[PDB]
Amino acid sequence: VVSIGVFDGVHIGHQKVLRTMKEIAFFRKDDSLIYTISYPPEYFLPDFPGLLMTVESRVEMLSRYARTVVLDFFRIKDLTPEGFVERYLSGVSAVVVGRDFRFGKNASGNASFLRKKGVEVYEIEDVVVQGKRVSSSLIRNLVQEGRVEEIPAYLGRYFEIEGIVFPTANIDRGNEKLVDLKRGVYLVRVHLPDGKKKFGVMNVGFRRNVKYEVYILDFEGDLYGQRLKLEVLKFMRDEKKEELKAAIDQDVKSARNMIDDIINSK
Amino acid sequence: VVSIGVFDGVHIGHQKVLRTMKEIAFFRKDDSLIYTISYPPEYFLPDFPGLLMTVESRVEMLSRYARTVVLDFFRIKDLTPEGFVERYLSGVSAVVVGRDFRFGKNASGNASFLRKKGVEVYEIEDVVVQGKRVSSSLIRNLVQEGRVEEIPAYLGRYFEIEGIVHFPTANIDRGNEKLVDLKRGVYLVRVHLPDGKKKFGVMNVGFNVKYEVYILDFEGDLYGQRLKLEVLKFMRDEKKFDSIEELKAAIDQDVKSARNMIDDIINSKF
Ligand SMILES: Cc1cc2nc3c(=O)[nH]c(=O)nc-3n(C[C@H](O)[C@H](O)[C@H](O)CO)c2cc1C
Ligand SMILES: Cc1cc2nc3c(=O)[nH]c(=O)nc-3n(C[C@H](O)[C@H](O)[C@H](O)CO)c2cc1C
Repeated sequence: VVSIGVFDGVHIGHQKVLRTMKEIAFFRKDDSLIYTISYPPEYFLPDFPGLLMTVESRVEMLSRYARTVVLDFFRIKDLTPEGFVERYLSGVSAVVVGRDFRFGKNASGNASFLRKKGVEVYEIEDVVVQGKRVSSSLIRNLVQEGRVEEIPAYLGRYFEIEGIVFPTANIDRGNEKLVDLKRGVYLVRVHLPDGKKKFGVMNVGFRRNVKYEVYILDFEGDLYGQRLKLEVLKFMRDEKKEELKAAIDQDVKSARNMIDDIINSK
Repeated sequence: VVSIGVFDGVHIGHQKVLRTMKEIAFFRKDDSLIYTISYPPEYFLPDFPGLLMTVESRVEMLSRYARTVVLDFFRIKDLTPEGFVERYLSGVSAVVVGRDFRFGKNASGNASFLRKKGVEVYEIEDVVVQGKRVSSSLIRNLVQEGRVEEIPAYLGRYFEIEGIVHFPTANIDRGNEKLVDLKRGVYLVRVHLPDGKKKFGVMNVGFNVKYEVYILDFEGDLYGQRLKLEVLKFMRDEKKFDSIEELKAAIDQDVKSARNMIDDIINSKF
């Protein structure tokens, strides 16, 4: 059995599709395969907010469920529905996909067409959270609106910023087109290498481009070439205008405060 | 520094004005304020196309530039120049306005007057695009001719239809404002849903005018929710059908051509 989609973020509505896949694969006495389409069609249009994560990170998470295969957008956008099935679904008796699933040139290949080729299609219904249908768009919009506290209910975890490298470690997220947080300051959990975990105050601001710098608390050292994973827990204050050190001393102050708060929350 | 105008549709000329206001504000180490005048006087005269957007939408955009305050045209068209300056410009060293700026009774208030009162007034040359000066009135003209593809060059983005949602098609209620009406017909639109989700759709302008949008690859109810539609391309002229089937045939057609153009757009990026 094969599930097919982009799965950017691998939010709870995706976890739905994938848990139903494994179930279905069990009662069909079949293997499990995840086909993750590298980029959605909108990824190319000018106003795309950007992906919640790199394709590589997404694959790491998808692989936690089943063998994962990346379908290259460039390699499949031009195929006809027939060609798609012939090249990617030979010997596949069933695919699991979200509602309104489409594929092939001009989105002419749908679940209906797949059935006409004798492939059973398990159309999974969207998961709704607080009257809203979970999705990458919705979650992508919160990231932009800096509404980070509101994310878990849709993503299954805190939105993350991942990359390399008062002082402040500048996070280079890579060359993928990733979504950007509302410019401003954030309270973040920092996963350093060696399982280490420290809190941090992260500022997000211009340089078009966006920059990610974090002041990690209770930690000197340098991560210059290392990779960091940041959990964006809370939005503190919007970006500002050299009394810098002042505010970036109260952010760090408010930080300890919220942190000691979480701690007493035994 | 202060910026003054109607700013219907905040086109690129309007944006030139607002950016100038911002540079001058950054320069003098002063704050910015935009006075948007609810309606142009032509709005209350015979045969006016209608705004490109509701004052509410306009203030939403302008607001992204700086503190914005709306001024009732009726509440200031009767003031005298002095009244207006006495009422809105105290302590203001500079005003930024477009061309042919006018205010007060018998449009006797102009940039000359404001200057005399000790306030510097930078008038901005209209922006020219393809040998035409950008202007709300021009853009309103494209809309009516259905020349939606040509608009971004001037407007600075696609023309939009916004409102409440009054096979499955969403009827859009634009509101009770006098909004310019698109040429009757079928259009390709980019639907901007409530969540944050973007879906293409096929819109129909038939017959006040009625706007309907068939959203592609989407299912659910939107009664009571807002929709923002980028009107991307005019596909075909509305037609009169003498057989209920010929219509569904065509509607079926439209989404078909829609999907081809949607693919074209995506592959054009390379
Ligand atoms: C916690 C924290 C908050 C910050 N907040 C801001 C800010 O509000 N505005 C700003 O211009 N720079 C801010 N910065 C500046 C940033 O570190 C860096 O010096 C600039 O981006 C360099 O152009 C902040 C840095 C930290 C560590
Ligand atoms: C894509 C699309 C195209 C349409 N084209 C027409 C048309 O050409 N002529 C017409 O009378 N109604 C047209 N309609 C109207 C619709 O089928 C129905 O008659 C009205 O909504 C009734 O108020 C269209 C609807 C859609 C979604």
